Amino acid sequence: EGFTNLYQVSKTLRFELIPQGKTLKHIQEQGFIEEDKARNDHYKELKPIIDRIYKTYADQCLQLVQLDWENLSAAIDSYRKEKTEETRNALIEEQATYRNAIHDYFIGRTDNLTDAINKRHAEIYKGLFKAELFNGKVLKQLGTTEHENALLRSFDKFTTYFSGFYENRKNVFSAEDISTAIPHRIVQDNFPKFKENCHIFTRLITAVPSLREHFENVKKAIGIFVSTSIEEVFSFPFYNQLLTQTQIDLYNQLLGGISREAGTEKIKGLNEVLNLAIQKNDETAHIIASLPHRFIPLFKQILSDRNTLSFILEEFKSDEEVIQSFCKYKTLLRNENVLETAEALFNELNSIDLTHIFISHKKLETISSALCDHWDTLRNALYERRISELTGKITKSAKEKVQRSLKHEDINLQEIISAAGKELSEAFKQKTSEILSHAHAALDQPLPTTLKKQEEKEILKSQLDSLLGLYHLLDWFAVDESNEVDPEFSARLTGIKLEMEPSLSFYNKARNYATKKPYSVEKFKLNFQMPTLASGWDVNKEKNNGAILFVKNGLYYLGIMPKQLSFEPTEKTSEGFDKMYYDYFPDAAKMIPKCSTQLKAVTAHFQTHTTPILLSNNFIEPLEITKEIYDLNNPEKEPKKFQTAYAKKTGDQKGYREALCKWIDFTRDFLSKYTKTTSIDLSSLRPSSQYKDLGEYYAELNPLLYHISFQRIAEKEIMDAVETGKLYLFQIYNKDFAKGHHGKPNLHTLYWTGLFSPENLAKTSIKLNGQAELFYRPKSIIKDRRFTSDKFFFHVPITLNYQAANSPSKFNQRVNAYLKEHPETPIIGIDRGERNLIYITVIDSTGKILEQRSLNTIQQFDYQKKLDNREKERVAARQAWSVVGTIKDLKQGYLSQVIHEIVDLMIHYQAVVVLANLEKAVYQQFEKMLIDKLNCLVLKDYPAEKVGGVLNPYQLTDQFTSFAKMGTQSGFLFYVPAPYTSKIDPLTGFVDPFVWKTIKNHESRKHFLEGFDFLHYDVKTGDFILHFKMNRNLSFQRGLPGFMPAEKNETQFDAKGTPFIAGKRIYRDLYPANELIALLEEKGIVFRDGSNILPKLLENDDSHAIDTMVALIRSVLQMRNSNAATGEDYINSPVRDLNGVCFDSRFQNPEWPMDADANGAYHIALKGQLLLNHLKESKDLKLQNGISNQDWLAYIQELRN
RNA sequence: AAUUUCUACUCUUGUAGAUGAGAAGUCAUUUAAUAAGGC
DNA sequence: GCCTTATTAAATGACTTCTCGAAACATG
DNA sequence: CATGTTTC
Repeated sequence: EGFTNLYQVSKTLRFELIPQGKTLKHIQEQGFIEEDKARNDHYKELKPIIDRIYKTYADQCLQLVQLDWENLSAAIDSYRKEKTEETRNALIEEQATYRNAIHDYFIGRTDNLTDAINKRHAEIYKGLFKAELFNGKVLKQLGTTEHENALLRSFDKFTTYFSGFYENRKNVFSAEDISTAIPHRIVQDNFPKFKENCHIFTRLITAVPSLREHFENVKKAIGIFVSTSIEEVFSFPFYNQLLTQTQIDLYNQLLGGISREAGTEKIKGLNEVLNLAIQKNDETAHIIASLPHRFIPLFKQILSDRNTLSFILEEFKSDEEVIQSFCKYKTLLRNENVLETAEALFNELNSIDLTHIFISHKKLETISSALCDHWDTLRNALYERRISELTGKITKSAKEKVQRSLKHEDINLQEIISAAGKELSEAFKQKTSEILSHAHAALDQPLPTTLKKQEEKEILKSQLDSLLGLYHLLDWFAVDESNEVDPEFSARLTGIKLEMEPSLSFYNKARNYATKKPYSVEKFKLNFQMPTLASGWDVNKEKNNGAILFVKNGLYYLGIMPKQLSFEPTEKTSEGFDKMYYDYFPDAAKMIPKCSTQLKAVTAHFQTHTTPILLSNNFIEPLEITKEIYDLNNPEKEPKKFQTAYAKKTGDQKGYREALCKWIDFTRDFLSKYTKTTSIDLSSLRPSSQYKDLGEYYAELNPLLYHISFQRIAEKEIMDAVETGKLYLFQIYNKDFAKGHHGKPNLHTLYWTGLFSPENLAKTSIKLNGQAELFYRPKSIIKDRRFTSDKFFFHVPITLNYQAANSPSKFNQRVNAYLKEHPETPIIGIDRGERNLIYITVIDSTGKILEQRSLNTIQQFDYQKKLDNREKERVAARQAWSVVGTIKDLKQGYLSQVIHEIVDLMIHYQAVVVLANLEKAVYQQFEKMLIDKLNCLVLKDYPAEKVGGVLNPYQLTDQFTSFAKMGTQSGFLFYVPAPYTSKIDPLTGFVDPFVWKTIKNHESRKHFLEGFDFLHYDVKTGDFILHFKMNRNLSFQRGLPGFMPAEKNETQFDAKGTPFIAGKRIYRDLYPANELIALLEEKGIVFRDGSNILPKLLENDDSHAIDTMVALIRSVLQMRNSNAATGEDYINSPVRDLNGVCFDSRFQNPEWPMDADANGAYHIALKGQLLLNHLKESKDLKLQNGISNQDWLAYIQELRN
């Protein structure tokens, strides 16, 4: 062990602040809260405005850019046709090049546009990241109603709020590859999708040129990109035209299509036309089907609202809006009172001549399902009557023409009536009278009040439901005037349909307002009328930040001193609080140059002068600088000399060590001479010449700059200051701090007390950070109480392992050279089984199982059933227009305890944990929180200074930088591929070698049976043996030969005495053996002599008997047999091991997996043994990349045979 | 049925575990409605 | 009844970037 | 000059 203090972790603590004495009253009198929330409100108001600034500028820039994307296209193509570290790097660096080109356009050093406009853009940018935005001078250049500027100097003199915001906006414009940057989105996101789209287009054309023309006029029909050929919109320079959002939109529409007001025919986009073409199911459609069919739409451009040429409804504001406008609509519809004339039309149609009543072909199938048994029944009742009416000889060709004649033509009413009989008629009449009655019902019943509560919403949903149902019913009949219709009928039928369309609009608007989220009050930011509030903690500018701390006998206190004086310390244990004293020097990388080399005066003198310059201000011993140092940190070159990138370009380390050596010497000069840090005793630091890379030096320098001292003040003084109003005191408090709580505390409270413990204050494994904020949340054995009062919340960050390195240096290789050193440690592994969501496993290094568990239920609570009920209730809520609700809190309380004992008997077994890398939200969440808990591990009982305590944590996982860059192995957690863990009998280490999609027709089934050597009956044992050599049936197989070259249905009993049938297989569950005990007696084949049965069935060549035999071999070869109703998930093995045992998980032997999922987890963990046993097998190295199925599959067997 | 907050609890005016916050952005998915089709 | 492709709205969920600062500077 | 702002 000893894995601790490897890399720092930063966490955030939350507390409640309780005002003391007049403090709370003071806030009321000052009304800080109203101004604070008011400023928050104004911030939400102000954001989209300033965002219009950023957006407009980015738009101008991106309009200007035209690049040649071919080099990038090659960099991708050259990535994989064949890909290695070389092609990967080369592509990363050309990605870099294109990114940096766009960013060049942004900052105005690009070579492309003229230098005057370049200067314009640069000036604009430099203005774009600071309070300059609010002055409005920056807005002046770009091409501001009286409201916005009022908000603008509402935040004037306060702008440092938006300080945070500034960074985010820089994150949009950065040239670094970061998902949130525009250049990234253009280079790495959109352009590859574009290029692939060009590919799809080109392949499709070289296969099907007709399609090209279709594409052209599809583009003609959508009206997009009229000036440009279809072949050009798939050229790369067009992707130059694709950088603005408006263009991205238009593109994605030419793929997607335009949809205007509901009920009207939709305009088809390319993807649609392709899909329809495929569903035409001819030779062509077969071809397209073989090719890629679906163009990829581009991602949204950062920061900018999407646009559409399609239709969007007018929003519904509130209750009175929806109900008043709806009620007006319905009372209008009853004022027309031709809901009566709909019934009049249905009686009319059962009276009038029926052949003139026509039904749309599109609606016919829905008709058949509604009024009749199934859709099939009406459509092919029509079919066989139309066939019966065919003349003379009948060709299948004719029957085909029948089918497409039904799909392309409307039907008279007595055609369907006479085809399906009169059972359909009064089915019709019955549904008719129903849909009308319901409609009439909803027209009478009034509308409620407001919609505030659900049942109130329910009558609305129902009424709209039945109105809309009448609309559908009316929508059944043939629209076109081409069809022959009794003029009165069709005339006022289209009349009442026109009457019923606003019900469609009302339905959708109503759904959209109703299903909106309900209002909730939550926390807002308290800065107490200073913009720098709780920026950072230390001494000089506490006066500026107004925030200090206090401790009394274990009580914590946040003091906050809004501005318009000082505090006097005394000896300890005289009636008073101990106040923290903080002195801190933020990271000297940023800072030392700021306070020494980068001063405006230093620069200004140095462009003029060579002669060095001493500076006397905030320096005990005057500190001088020389051209060598100043230009050392400002080369007028891209790389800094002492950082390694310079070392790669310059390839000469001698000079580089000289550079970083004298730079470090300068840092120590400064420190020894700087007012704050001259007092700090640096003796611990190694000789300056020694350090290999500068970053380490900076990390070892930086902790000695953080000191937490403490001094007791007296409580009469600041009782007076509190009751004055000069100082606002809150108790930092939580549940563990109240009273009459002693059970063990929460982990964050241990972080806190331990943070301020005397031993940590001695020297620090944990540190207090700035950036803390204050919060006010208004209200909404009594629960939710904490939300029914107005309360103050305190957010402070802390850091763990301060002394430790910023990022783990080479964590995983050594992290198990620890596993290199003891193969003894067992292996935990995990599968997410569908039957039971989490399943664990623990296997001995020798390969013998220890424990098998399910976590469906923990702490005598089933979380699987609670979840199951919860998501059922969810979808019920969404189809009912009920508030959906959040499952995340439940999910992670469950997974909270799961994490708890997972790491607990990870510890007690001192083992490596192994997970599965690819329903699945629960899994991915699971190992997220697991990785997080193993980045920092603390045990509540342990003493602080002992490893595992609040001062010394365990870290078993490489730092989580992100999920995408995760290698298979992180720290002790090892990722492994899922496949074949699930489906493999453990004893056998055997599978179905083949996909069953290649055994399709009768010839291939015959060949498949001719690949097997023999099939005969064993008289002694009573079961059948089928021998197969893995070198046969190579055309059917999945290409996994593995290692080996080549059940009587009984009533067995488990360890508990429960009966089950041997060899039973499973929706549908049935035994394959007893038919072959029938099938062979149906064909009269003699199997009881041990005779080979296969040549008799193949020489007999019965089609049905051979298909049934292949289906039997199918069912035997399926090991996982599961039916949810029975609760059966089991593994039964088709082959017998060398010990003469057919494994069945229904025997319930604990030495072996109890259910399919248990076997799943079991080989998952065992594969980890295979991996760390491979690098046990090869001396030294670094963990293996991936497992191939072929390498895994072989393995078990030698081990197992 | 009490919480910085979550989940689970109640011999205990509380109990066991968990808990990286804030800001910004993006993507995915569900449901409904609609359009053209497939079965 | 189910499904494909697409558009619209409402919803939840999940991922990815940055900050976690005292002191220099400037504005009036 | 004091303090919000911008810095490296």
